[PDB]
Parts: sequence; structure tokens; C-alpha cells
Amino acid sequence: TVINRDGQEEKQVSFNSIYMMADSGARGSAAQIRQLAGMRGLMAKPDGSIIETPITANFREGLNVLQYFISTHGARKGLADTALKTANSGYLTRRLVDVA
Amino acid sequence: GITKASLATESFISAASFQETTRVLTEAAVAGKRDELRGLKENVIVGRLIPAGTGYAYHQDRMRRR
Amino acid sequence: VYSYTEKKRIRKDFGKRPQVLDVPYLLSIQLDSFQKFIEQDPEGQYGLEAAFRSVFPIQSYSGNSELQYVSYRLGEPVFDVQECQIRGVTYSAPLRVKLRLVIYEREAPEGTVKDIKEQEVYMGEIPLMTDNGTFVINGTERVIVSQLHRSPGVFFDSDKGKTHSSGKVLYNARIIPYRGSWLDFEFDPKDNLFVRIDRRRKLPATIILRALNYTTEQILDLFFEKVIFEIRDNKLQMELVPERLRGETASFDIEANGKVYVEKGRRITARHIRQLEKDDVKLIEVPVEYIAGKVVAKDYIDESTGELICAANMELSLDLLAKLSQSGHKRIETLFTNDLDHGPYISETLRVDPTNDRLSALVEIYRMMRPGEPPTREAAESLFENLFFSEDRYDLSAVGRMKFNRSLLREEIEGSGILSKDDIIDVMKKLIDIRNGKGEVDDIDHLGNRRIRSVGEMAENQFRVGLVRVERAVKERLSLGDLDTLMPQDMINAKPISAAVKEFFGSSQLSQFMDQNNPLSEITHKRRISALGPGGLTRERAGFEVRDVHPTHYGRVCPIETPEGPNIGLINSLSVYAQTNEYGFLETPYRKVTDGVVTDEIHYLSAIEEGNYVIAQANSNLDEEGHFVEDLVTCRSKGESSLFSRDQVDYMDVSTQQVVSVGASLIPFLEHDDANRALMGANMQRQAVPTLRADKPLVGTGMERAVAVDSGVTAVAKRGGVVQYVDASRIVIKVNEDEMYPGEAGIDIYNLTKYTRSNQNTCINQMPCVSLGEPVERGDVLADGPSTDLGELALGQNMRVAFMPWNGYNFEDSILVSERVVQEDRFTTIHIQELACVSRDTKLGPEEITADIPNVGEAALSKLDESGIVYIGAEVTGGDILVGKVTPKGETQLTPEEKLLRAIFGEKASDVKDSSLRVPNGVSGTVIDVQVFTRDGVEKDKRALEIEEMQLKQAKKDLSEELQILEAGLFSRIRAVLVAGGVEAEKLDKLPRDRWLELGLTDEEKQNQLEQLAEQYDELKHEFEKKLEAKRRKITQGDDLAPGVLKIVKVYLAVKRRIQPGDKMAGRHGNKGVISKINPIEDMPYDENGTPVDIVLNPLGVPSRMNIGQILETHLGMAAKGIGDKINAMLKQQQEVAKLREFIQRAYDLGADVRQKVDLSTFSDEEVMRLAENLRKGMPIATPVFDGAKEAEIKELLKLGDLPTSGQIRLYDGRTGEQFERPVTVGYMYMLKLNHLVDDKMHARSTGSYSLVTQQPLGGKAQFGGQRFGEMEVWALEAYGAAYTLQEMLTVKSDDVNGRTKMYKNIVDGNHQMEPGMPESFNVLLKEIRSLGINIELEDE
Amino acid sequence: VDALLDNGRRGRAITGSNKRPLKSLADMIKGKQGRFRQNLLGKRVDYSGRSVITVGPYLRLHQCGLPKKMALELFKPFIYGKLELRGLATTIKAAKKMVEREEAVVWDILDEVIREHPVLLNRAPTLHRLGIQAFEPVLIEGKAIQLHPLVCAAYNADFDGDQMAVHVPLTLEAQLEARALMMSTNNILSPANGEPIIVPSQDVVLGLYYMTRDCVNAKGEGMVLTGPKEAERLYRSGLASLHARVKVRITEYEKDANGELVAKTSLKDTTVGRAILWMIVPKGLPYSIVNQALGKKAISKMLNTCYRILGLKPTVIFADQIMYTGFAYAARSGASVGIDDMVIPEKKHEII
RNA sequence: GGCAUAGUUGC
DNA sequence: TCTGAATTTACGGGCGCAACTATGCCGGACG
DNA sequence: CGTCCGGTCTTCGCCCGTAAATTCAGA
Ligand SMILES: [Mg+2]
Repeated sequence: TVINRDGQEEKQVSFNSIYMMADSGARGSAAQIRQLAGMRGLMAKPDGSIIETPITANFREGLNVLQYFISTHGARKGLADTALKTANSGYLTRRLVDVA
Repeated sequence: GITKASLATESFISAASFQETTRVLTEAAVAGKRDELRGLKENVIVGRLIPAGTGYAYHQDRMRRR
Repeated sequence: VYSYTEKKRIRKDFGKRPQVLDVPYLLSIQLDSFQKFIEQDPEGQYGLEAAFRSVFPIQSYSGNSELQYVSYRLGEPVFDVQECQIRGVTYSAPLRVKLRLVIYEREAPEGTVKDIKEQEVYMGEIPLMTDNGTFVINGTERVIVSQLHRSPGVFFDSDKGKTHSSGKVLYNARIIPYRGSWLDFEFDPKDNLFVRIDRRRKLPATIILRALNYTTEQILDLFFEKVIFEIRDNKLQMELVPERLRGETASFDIEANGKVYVEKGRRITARHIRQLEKDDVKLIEVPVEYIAGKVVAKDYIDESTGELICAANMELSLDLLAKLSQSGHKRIETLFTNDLDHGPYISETLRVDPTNDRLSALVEIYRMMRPGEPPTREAAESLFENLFFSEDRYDLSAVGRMKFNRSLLREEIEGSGILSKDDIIDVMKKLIDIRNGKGEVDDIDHLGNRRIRSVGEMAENQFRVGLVRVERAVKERLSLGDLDTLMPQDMINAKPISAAVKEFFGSSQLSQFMDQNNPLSEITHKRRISALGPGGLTRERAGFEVRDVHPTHYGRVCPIETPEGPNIGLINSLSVYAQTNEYGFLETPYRKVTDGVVTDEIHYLSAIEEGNYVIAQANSNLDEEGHFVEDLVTCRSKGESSLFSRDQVDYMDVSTQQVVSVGASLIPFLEHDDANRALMGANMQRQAVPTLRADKPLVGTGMERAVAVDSGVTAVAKRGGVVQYVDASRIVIKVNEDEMYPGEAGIDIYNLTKYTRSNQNTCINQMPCVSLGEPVERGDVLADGPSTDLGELALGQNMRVAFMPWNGYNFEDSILVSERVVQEDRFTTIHIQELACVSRDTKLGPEEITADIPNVGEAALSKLDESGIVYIGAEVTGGDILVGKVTPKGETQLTPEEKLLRAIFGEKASDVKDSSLRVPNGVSGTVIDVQVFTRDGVEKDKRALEIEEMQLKQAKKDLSEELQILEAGLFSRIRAVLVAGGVEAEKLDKLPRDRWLELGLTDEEKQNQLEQLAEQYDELKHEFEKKLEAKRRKITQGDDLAPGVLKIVKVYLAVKRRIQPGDKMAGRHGNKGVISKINPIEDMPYDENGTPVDIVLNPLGVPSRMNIGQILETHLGMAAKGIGDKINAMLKQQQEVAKLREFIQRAYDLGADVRQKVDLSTFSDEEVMRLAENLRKGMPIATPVFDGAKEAEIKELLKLGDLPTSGQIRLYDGRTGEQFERPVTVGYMYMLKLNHLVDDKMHARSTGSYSLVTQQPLGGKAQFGGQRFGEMEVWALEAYGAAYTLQEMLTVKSDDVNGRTKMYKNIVDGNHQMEPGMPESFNVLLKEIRSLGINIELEDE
Repeated sequence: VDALLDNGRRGRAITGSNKRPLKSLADMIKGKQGRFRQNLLGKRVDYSGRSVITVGPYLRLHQCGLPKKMALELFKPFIYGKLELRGLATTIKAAKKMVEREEAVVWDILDEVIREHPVLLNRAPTLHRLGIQAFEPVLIEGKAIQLHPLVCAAYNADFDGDQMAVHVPLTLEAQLEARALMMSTNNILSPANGEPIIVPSQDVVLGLYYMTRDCVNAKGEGMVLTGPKEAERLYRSGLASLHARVKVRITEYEKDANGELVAKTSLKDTTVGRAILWMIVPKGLPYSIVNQALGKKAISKMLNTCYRILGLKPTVIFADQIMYTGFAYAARSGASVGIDDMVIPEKKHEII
């Protein structure tokens, strides 16, 4: 956003809803805002090998089929990691509480 | 370690409530251990005032009286 | 063209790619699997025929007699599907099979037997699968979920570094059979190969080899190359193949024919190999050190002593060389053991083990299998024969044999079920080669190694398991029976087969209670691919490998639709287009591309086959003829997306939506949503509740109609015709003349299922959607079930949504609802609840259902009738009495004048003890049905007689109207036939309609047809009479209730829960929320026109969880409702049809290159008015999954209406009347009501019933229990200074009987003080430790 | 005998029915299902309930909205006691029947008893001590608990269908413990770190960020204002936009003295929104903490400084007021999101 | 009113 | 031919909390 | 319907710790 009606132009911090809602720190961060407009970055196969051709389209433009397939690799791995890491976290906190 | 530190406690009740109940109970029975129930889990199991917060005065009275 | 069902509401489509393969029958897997389980198979490969031919014929241990198989038949189901659901018995058909028994007499290997005897024996009941793919087992609709287990065959694993922690990647070969004992070949850190059976104790591999009757020299020859050492003159001249000299360092100076090819010390190079190859060197002198390390191939004997000199598989030395020099052994055989290409694994295996003879191996393996028993040769031999060489105890499937041969690069794909020596030899050779380095192990999670067990295969397996037991019984009895005395009835016992099949269909990890609250829920539960169940994984064992999505899941298994929780990835859902191969592997369609022309033929490719090809993505732009416009098209050759040339393409994805589930394909703008939120959206789309009225989602995907019609919720028209009589509970179709079968006339009747209970307390209601005199076509929809609209699946409603924070009432994800949504009752949902009271034949006399109850006046008895049962239609409320039963099983007999003292007091306390069937507290509704079941000889009460008479009259009625419809059609057809060849019309009415058997017609086949229809009339009348009598007998007869129950009374409530703060609601893009306030309509934000919004969501829920698909859906729905509003305005003031059709065509033609192209010139200006009438509430939009509407087209559709192009309007506040700056997003998102209602979650407890073992409160809400103060909650209190609160929590309020009693009484007295006491749970622990030899006691203070 | 004791040590667990190992005494006093981790360290408790939670942003930080039906079910003994104390029912049976029938007089009794009787709200996975906190009940018509928005960060509890349990302390010691240790007012700072754990989360922070910001030019830019009060008067009347650079006269009290607040009047150059917010801040804080954009971290630092300088009651009142104003002005802002807000970088064509 | 299984919800 | 050490192998224990719905079950084989 | 005694087929995870058996490295 650049606003001026009293003479020369002057830049200012934008009012854009996504940027306001991210800079304010309410919800979202650099990663998510980047994924909305910019290319959504590098995603890795479950082996850990990073795919040569990453998703070159954001969420505003549509993700073609294979880009979505890579994205679901990532998301499924994340959900499984959550579901099978909560167990280790619970065990660790139980052990710590029963020590001290 | 935390596991071994909690398993090897002066009072068998805490370790028994922790993992390895069979081994801890076997150790206590063989050695004829005795419990002073001076912890938190132990009083919780017994079901009396905790020696942590508002019950600390009550346990101070306990230590005074005997 | 359109089939007159889509001509009522032409759903606008934005797709670009033209559909090639239409969506197949979505329930194809279940239907086909069971169809190949009950249909007779002449070849004997499928179904019960396979099992019977596998087990039968059966002989005795001696050639006495044999029982053999003829053919099997499925009888008429005793009870119909609706009757089975109502009564509660399994929907099954008796299994009747013909068996012929023959007896072999003395010297009768082929001679004629003494007699032949046959009967149609009965073996149990086989549950049947209804037209919807579901089973009915005990009155509940259960569906068998297909299983995805490891295919039988041979698999090679790595276990890279987790074992031995030294970087030694092992290699173990597993031979998984379809049924039998596993055989695992394994390596060790010492490079010695070991075999383990059934994953029992490990043992050296050569034990099995020797048990196969192989001598050590034979094994060495089989598994190694031979090097010939010749004692020609001296120095032990050697035979050398130059090809084997590459990869090592020459330990000597190589020379032959006077040429020093390589000097001493320098390794063997490539050029040295070339020199040796070109000079054709075959014999070379060698030093005496070269033999020092080699191994003798085969055992050798001496001519002096006549005994052994060097055992097979032992390292030769100078001593052995000297000993054999005088033995005359000029020619010597040695095995070639290269260090890094051909390791000496088998030699070390032979050296390590102690066993040497076959019997030694047999006894060792017998000891391993059977520890403790004194071994014997006979038992060991029988055991090893039965382990891997018996057709009964071990059986590689046909698919197993195919995979086993394929993994070993064999040629034939058929063979014997049992293993063979060659098979084990080849498996071990392949394992050795993999260990060397040539070849690669096979990944476990490849979709080419996981079959799809459907219900048919599992049912066949369980049936075979039952046949094993019945065959054992028959064989045991077949030796000890008087043959010529009985038919083959006592021969076969039906108990085992029936028990096994009932156990499988009733209680199994794959026989699941059906998630029945949406058509989508049913259709996605039937297409479920579960990795759990027998023969498969367990959710707490596998992980991090089977959970994740593999590159081969493309096109076969949905990646994004999988439940989140303990089992994520193990409960995958089948893709839309995926089929099942003959062997059971998942295959998906592809479009053949021979040359640059994209042919229109579809090839299905299994996972393994897809690998050796290259397939183009669906989104490949084409021209009219079909040619990839871009010279380099993206494809996927070997699990790797890459940009290949226009030429190399061999296949193209059939459609852009073949990678998703049938449930995840309904999420519009799916490509714009992050995978996590798409998964959540599908999961909660499965859980919507059918509202009172469906509302045709404005922004769909075009897959709604397929899902709705395929799932058995709508009443699709079996034959096209013209509707004749359609009321709220019946549809009658007059079959067209063309489609009418020759003979029976024969006009279809559809009985709609009115309000009935579902498996999740939801109402399954079918209502007609066609008017009288409206034609219909085959496959057309006549009635739409729950959450359906005109054949389109509409789970929830859509309403005007506005994304903006509103006073914090939508803080985290909460949703603010306008009171208009409640007023219109568009989220009101009908829940049908079933309550049953039983009269058990308990001691102290039976129980009675009389209306006379004590301790309650006539006020509580007002709703009950004279028979102690509530009226149908009573507006019952919580705490009332439904079926007042009082038990003669009451209380004690007179004790010390108990009754005398009661009479003295003034009150009559009798054996009449009040039980009651009271509605659960806080539940209101209406009684819609009462059904009473009574065993024979119990004298059903007056209400039972009345309901029985009503049901009998209703059955006689329904049959009478069925006959009347059939005869109306029959007489109409006869009249139509009469119009040619002497038509009588003036006097035809004079004679009665029935008296058409005296008609005067000429000599042609038309009078033959009239006589055929007379025969049809006779058949209809007689069968009507017989069926009426049979139905009356069925109604009047008793019921096979549970043992000891007199009568059961089931009362069906119908509660209506509209909406309230707490009811969870979510869109389709994984945006959840619980209603926070039923805001007044005047307080809501409203636009300039003055239309208040309905829902106010939270904008902050968009960025963090990147489900931008909901924003685009909001814009598209806003545009669709703009078009609908334009149509509604053009229709509110009457306008010429010309302008209306012009506008509708302009709307339907809007797009970039849409492939719908509906022409309105062929609607006759009459259907157009109906189209406008149905479109006035917003034009439906179809948006395929990954070929959806781009944002530019959304802008165009906005601009067609008067709406703003940016998608954001200016909203004025409802309360303060002032404008909101920063104009907001407003539109019509399609939102659902999830089946998580607050009143189903709210729960509280002061004090109620307690448990028994530990005197603690009960757990749960179905029983009036209390919350669990878990361990971390106690830690939370301990971290606090909360001591007294904790003691009160886990001492007084939980299980201190004296403590809780005194606390209750003190609180009643108004004093808040407690007696701590001691918990009784600790007393339980003390007693349980004392039960052992552990003496635990509390010492004196 | 071995099977009767720890079963499964030798051979196989002998099974009795349907091929599942039988529980033995050792298996009955060991493990997750034993009497230790199932009925000793954690026990089912009466006077408890459960339901879905809801926002209810009108509540103060020290109270929670309890459904009326749950309130009636939980406090049944207390209602009996009050009914007998007032003599409206001689026998417990009569009081029980009166409570069941839900007369018009029982509700007044429930209101009388709920006055100063804190209840504990405890979400399912109580990871840390803040997972359980006490609030004073407020009778709410409905079936869902209305929980104060600020403590959601403490519970890690969004409003997408989360359920929380209620617990009713009975004894005087338990009530005093809840009031003096477990009220949300006393739990401002997390035990792990000194940072506050009631920082405004999602809508309050957006509202404050929108309020305290400056654009180059807005309605009534540059005018001089005599104080925050007329700044609010201007904004409500619509004369000057919420974000307009102006000059305001500020009275900021600093306590540099020996525990005395020393006034100071100056002319600060800020925006209308900043002044309107400054009308909420207590006396003892400097104005410089409201002259910035007030992101989430800035608001958290504001609250932390308020706690450090003033005390506890000022910080609790400040949290309530900051939540209220943030919600109000976020609503007034109408900060929405649209597909045209995710602007593509038109110059990414050359980059790609 | 206790066990087993299946499914589901929040983390 | 013995004998202590370090290593390897075998085998015992752990794998979070809270809540809701449904079904099936005490066992199938002799008087 | 009423009483009354009990055993073929199944493995199939990962990590850690501690105790038992095997093997060095000598004397
Ligand atoms: Mg939540």
C-alpha cells in the first residue's frame, strides 16, 4: 500500500489483511504467509531425499496433482510423527514427575 | 538416570507405583523393607494430606508430635 | 442431451479436461467379491465350490468308504431384509448341498459299489449381502471391510543398521504362504546363513538342505562354481578361467605359453583380463601356497587304506596335499570363493552346524519345533513333510505362486501349491546373490506386494476353516460306523460351519458396525481398505513405514482421506477409479498412447506393471485430434516426477480426479487446501447429520450424483416409464412399452422406507421428488433419501457467511449463528432413539408389563394405556414412563410381621416392586412406534393383540394394493392389445372386466398372448393368496428371543434437537467450530441491501491453517447466489421466457473452455420455467477436484451479476448501525452439522451408583458416572499448594464409604467438613498383595 | 499356581475363553490397568461433570459460565441443605423431589449457593499445573461451558469441540485453596518461565494492532487533541479515523518517587487509536508502551511490565479491559480476508 | 457392571 | 589344559491422557 | 432344554538394560 493525496508519494506499512494478520502476531508466520503467495517451498520424500523439482505453485494458484501428492507425503508424515511422538513425550513427563 | 533414580527409592511404594512393580515388590519383600511414606505419590496412594502445600503444616504437626 | 433428472437443475460445470472413463459403480469391490462367493463356478475357482472341491471327497484312513461332493444350492431366505432388521435375526439363506455316499467293498478299487445314497444335507446358514453391499447379522447393518495384507510370496528385507550396530546390512528372505508355516532365511554378522521356521529358535540353514537328502558335496556343487586342479607332472597345474580373475590381486606370477601377463604383486587390471582372454589361456602352473586357502569340493577316498583323506568342505593344507599325492587323485575339484563377489557363505554354513546326516537334521528340527518330547525319526519325518510339502497343512495361493515365480524371474506363472526342493534352492540362491550385491531387495510397502482381501475371500477362508473341522469329524466317524443304516445327515454336523461363519460375520476386526449417518459415510465405509485384522498388522506394532504414503499409492489408494489418531495410514480408503485385479492387487485406469495419438481405450495397470512405463499427468493440454501441445510433458516413470519428451509417453491419467477418495473428491477447490486440512475436511464430511431438508450444495464437485445414486439411500428407477401414483410412502411406475418384459405386466412399485432408526440414532427418510404424470428414465432418481436432493448428495445446508471478527464471539474457531438459521429450522435434525425393556424369567416369579404400578399415582400413568404401554404418538418427556413393567420378582416374604406392621401403619408394602422403563433424564421427543415380541405360549397382552392386528391389516393391505396395481397394469396391457384385430370398445364395458376369457378373437398369436396373460392372472391370484397366508402365519407366530425372556417391548422415540451453543459445525475444508451464540437477527452485520448475514466466521482461521479453498468457495457461492438472485428477480415479476432463457444460457456458457456446453434451444420454453424455479435459490456450480474453476473464472461469474468483482462487500453493523471499514468477504459457504451435539456431551453427577471391586464411581455417561481425575491431574494439584483439595478429591469424593456418607450428611446439614478416613481402593490393593506370599500390613503408629 | 500368580512367565498364559490371556493377581496390581495407575494415583470423582466449551467473552477473568443444568446436578447436596435450612422440605425425599421437578424456588437456592463457591475447570491432557484452574461459576442458559478467552492459551484449548471437566470443591479448606491458589487471577505467570500465560491470543491482539497504527493521511490528520477522552469522542462520531497521526495531551503517572505516583502532563504526537487505548492503561505505566504498533510480543511485554510495576489487581483489571477493547475495535475494524488479499508478486515471473 | 473388539473426538 | 574379561546373545520391561457410540461375551459338549 | 471340565497352530516393533553363554588372551 502506498497512499498519498497531499503532494508527493510516501510509502507506508501496508494494510493488506494477510500481512496485518501476520505482523500483528495473531495467527500465521513467515512460513505460512510465504506458502500462501510464494512457492510453498521444498518438500521431502519419506526417505528424507528432497525432491529435485519442488512445488512451484502456491495455494492461491492451484497445486497440480503431483505437487499435491508431495504435499500429502509431508502432511501424512507430520501427523504420524505427532501421533507417535506424543507417546514418548508422555513417557518422559511421567518419568520426570516420578523422579522429582 | 531418571528411571533408575526413581526405581531405587528408599520407599518401595513410589517405585512399585512406577514401572517394574513385580521386581520392586520382590526386592521389598526379600529385604523386608519399611516405608516412611514421606513422598507425594506415597501419601496419595495412602490417601492423606500431601506434604506439599496446605498439608505441610499438618505434616509439621506430625513431625512435632511423635 | 440429459436424462430428464439433470434437466430439472443443470449443475453448471467449470471442468476443462473432457471425461474419458465414467465413474464406475462405487461399491463394485464388495458386490463383485460376494458375487464370486455364492454364484456357482463351473471351473471350481471361486466361492464355495472352491472350498468344497478342495476338501471333498473325503475317505477313511483305509479304503472303506468315501464321501464326495455333487453341487450346492442357496435356499430361499426365510425372512426379508426389513423383517430381519426389525426382528433381529441374521439375514441368511440356508446352505443346502447334495452329497453322494459310496462304499468300497472287498476288492473294489474300481468295482461297482454295493449302494449309492444321497441327501440334500443342511450345513448352517450363510449370511447374505443386501443390494447395498452390507450384511445384516443381528438386526444391525454391518459391512465387512476389505483387508490389505502382505501378499503370499517371497520378500527380501534389509534391516540396515538396527541390528549388530556395525553397519552390516543383513539380508533375510521370508516365504509367506497363504496358509501354513513361515520360512525365514536369515544372515548373521559372521556371514553365515541361518533359517528359522515360524520365527522360532534360529538354526543353521544347511539343516533343511540336509533334511532334503543332499550330501555336503552336492550342496557345494549346487551353490558354487568348480575349479579343477590337475596333478599333471608337478606343482599341481591348475585350470583357470580368465573371466574369474577380475576383482583380486595376483598372489603369484601369472604366465602361460611364455608370456608374463602380470608381474608379481600388481593386481589384475582390465587390460590384463583382455590379454588373458585374447591369448586363450586355459592351463597355468601355480605355487603350493595357492592351494593353502582353497576348499576341497567333494570328499575323496584313498586306494591304500580305503578311507577318507579330505572331507568335503574343509580347508586343504600341505599335509592333505601330501596325503592325497600318493592316493592317485590327479584331478581335484575346488570351489571358487571370490571375496567381494562370491562369498563362501554356504561353506561356512556347512562348517558351523554339527549335523551331518539327514536323520540328524530331522531330529534337530523336530527338537526345535517340539521341545521336550523324546524325538523319533518317524515323527520328525512326518513333521518335516507336513511343514512345507503337504497340500493340506501348507498352501501357497495361486497369487502366492505367481509372486514367488515372478520374484525369482521364473517363466511359468502356475505351479503346485506346496513348495519344492527347487523352490527353496532358488530362494536361497537369490538371497546369496542379493548378499553379493547383484540385484536389490524388494520394498515391503510397494503396492505390488499387498493384496486386497474382500469379504468374499475372507468368507471363503472361514468356510474352509469350518470344513476342516467337519471333515475331521466325518473322517473320524467314517471308520467307526455301521454304513448301511443312515442317510448323509448324521454324517455331517452343521454346528461347526455355522459357528465359524457366524463368529466371523459377527465378531471380527474387519466386521465393523456401519457408520450410517450419511450416504457418504456408508459409501466410504464400504470402500474401506484396512491394514489391520487377522493376518495383518496391529496399530501398536507397525509404524513409520506402513503409515506414510508410498509413490505407488497414486491412482489406487487415497493419500489424503485417512483417519487421524492411533491408526493413521493403516485405514486407507480406496481411490475413486481403482479396481481390483484378478489376484487381488489394486489397479487403476490409464489411457493407452501408442503413437502421438491419445487413444480412447482404457488399460488397467497393477502397481508392479506401472513401474516399467511412463505415464503422463491428466492435466496435459490436448487439441481436437489429441496431441500433447507442449513438446516436453511432465510424467512419472519410476516413482519420480520428471519432464519427458512428447514421444516417450506410454499412458496418460484417465481423469484429473483419480488420485483422491470418493469422500475427498467432494471437497471443492481441493487443490487450494493444505493436505492436513483436506484430510480433516474429508473426515468431518463423513460425519454430517441429515438436516430436515437437503439444500443442493451450491459449490460441489459434480461427484455428488454418483455418490447419491450408487449408495443405497435413493430409490433409483429399475425400469423407465411414467409415474402413476406417488404419495409420501409409495411410488408406482408404469413401465414403458419398449422396456416391458414379454409376459408379466408388470408395472413397478417402489416402497419408500419412512422414518427408521439408523446405526447412529439418525432417521433414514426417503421422500418422493417427482410429481404425478412425470416421465422418468432408467437410472433416474425417484425418491431422495436422507441428506439428498434431486439425486445430489447434500449433507448439510449453505448459508450467507461473512469472515470478520465479531466482538470476540468467534475467538479461536467458534461460530456466531444468526437467529434466522434457528428460526427457519434448517439445521434441525431428527434423531430416532430405541429403548427396550425386557421381561426376564427371573426367580421369585416372572415379570409383567401391567399398568398397575406402586409409588406413582395416575399422573405418571396418564400416558400409559390399559395394557401398561405408552400410546403411539405420545409427547413423552424426560423422566416419564414408557413401558411400565412391575416384577412379581420383587422383594422378600413376610419377616416378623413385615406386612402386619405395614398394615398397622397404614401403607400396603407388597411384593409389587417398581421397575420402569423411563426415558433417560433430559431427553424429550415423541413415540413413533411400539413393537412387542412375545414367545410362544405367553398370552400376549391386549396391546400386543392390537398392534398385531394393525400389522396384519397393513400386510393384507400392502399385498392387496400390490395385486391391484399388477392387475390394473395387466388389464391395461390386454386392452392395448385388443385395439388391433377386431377392437371392441362400445360393448366391452358392458361385460365385466374379469370375463375376458370368452372373448371372440381370430386365429393368431395375440389370443395366445391373451391366454398367457390369463395364466399370469391365475398365477398372481394364487400366489397372492398363498403369500397372504404365509405372511399371516409369520406375523402370528412367536419369536426366537434370548433364553429366559418372556417378552420384549421396543419403543422408538423421535427427538428433535435444533441448534444451541456447543453443537460442533465444520465446512468441507477442515474449518471446525462450536456455536458460541444464537445471535439476534437485528444484531448481525448486514450489507447495503439490508440482508443480514447468517454466520460470522473467524478470519484468523484462514492464514495459519492454509485452507484457502474455503475462501474461494465463499466467493464462488457468493457468485452462484448472485445468479440465483438475478433469476429470482427476473421470475418475481413475470417476464417473457425469451429473456429468461437468454440469461440462463449466458450464465451456463460463462467460462474459459468449459466442456459442459449445454444448449437451451431444446427445452421447449416449458422445462426452462421449471429450471428457473429450481435455480432461483442459487445456480449449482460443479468444480472437479484438480481441474476446478480458476480465480479468473470466479471473477467473471461475479461480474455476470451485479455483485462486486473483488468478492468483498461493505457490511454495516447490526447493533451500532455504523459502517465497517475494510470491506469484508461475504458469501455462501457450504457448512455441515457434525454429529457431536452438546446434549450428547453434557454430563454431571452429584452422587450415584458405585463400582464393586473398588468402591469408586462408575465411568461413562451411558451409566451415570463421574469424570476420571487422572494421574496428571493429581500432579497438577500437587504442583499447586492444593493439599486439602487433593485429599477431598481422592479420599472423600471417590471411594471412602464412611467418608463420602459423612460428607453427604454434613453438606445436607450445611456444614462443610470432612472425615479423611482411608480409601477402600488401598484396602483392595492390600488384600491383593496379601493374596500372594507378600505380607503387607500397616504398622501401629 | 504359576498361572494364578504372574501368569505368563513360563509357557503360555493359559486362556479360559476366546483365546485371551487371563488376568492374574500380579497382572492385576501391575501395569497401566493395575490398581496403582487406575484406582490409587487417579480415581473417578463424584461432583464432576463434562461438556463442550464456548467463548463467552463478556466474562471477567475470575469467573466462568457454568450451564444451569450442570449447576443443578453438581450442587444437589448443597441445594438439599439450603432447602432444609430454610425449612421448605422437612425430609430429604421432599427436597429431592422438589429438585427433580425443577420448581421456581430451587433456582433461587442455586443462585444463593453459587455466589462464592469456586469450581475447577480441567481440560483432558493436563500437561502442566495451569491445565486446571478455578473460576467462580456464573449461571448460563445452555448446555456448554463458557470459558474466559484469555485462559485458552493456558489450557491450549481452542473452541473446535474441546471438552472440559468440572469439579466442585466441598470443604472449607478446599474452597479456600481454590480461591487463594487456583483462581485464574493468581495464575498470571507460567511456572516454567516468567512470561505471562494470559497474553491475548488471536482477536484481541489483532484489534490492538489495528488500533495502534499510523497511515500517512487519514480523516482529521494533524489536529491537536486535549486528551484521550475527546479522541474517543471524535472516533465514535466518525470525525477522525482510528489511525490518524495527531498530537494529544497525555497525563502519565510515574512512580519514581518513594511509592507515590507523580503526575506529568505533556503533548505527545501519536494516533487516535493509541490515545483511545491509553485511556485503558493504569496510572503507573509510561506512555511509551502504547506509542508502538503493539504486536503480540509488545502486548505481552506491556502486561509483564504492568505486573512488575503495579501489582496483581491492576494487571487483572488491565487484562479484562484490554481484552474488551481489543475485541470491540477488532469488530469495528472488520478485518476480513479475501482471495484478492493474497497478492501474487507480479515480478516473480522473471525470478521463476 | 467388568473384559474384549471396532469406530470416533480433543491434544 | 585352566581362567579372568569383554563381548555377544538372550530375554525381561516400557511404549501419554481424557471422553463418546456400537456390539459380543461368561463355553461348548454330555444327560 | 438342564449340567460340567478346561492344553491345536503363530510368528510379525523399537529401544534399553541386565544377566547368561562364548570367546579372547594369555599362563
Ligand atoms: Mg480443540
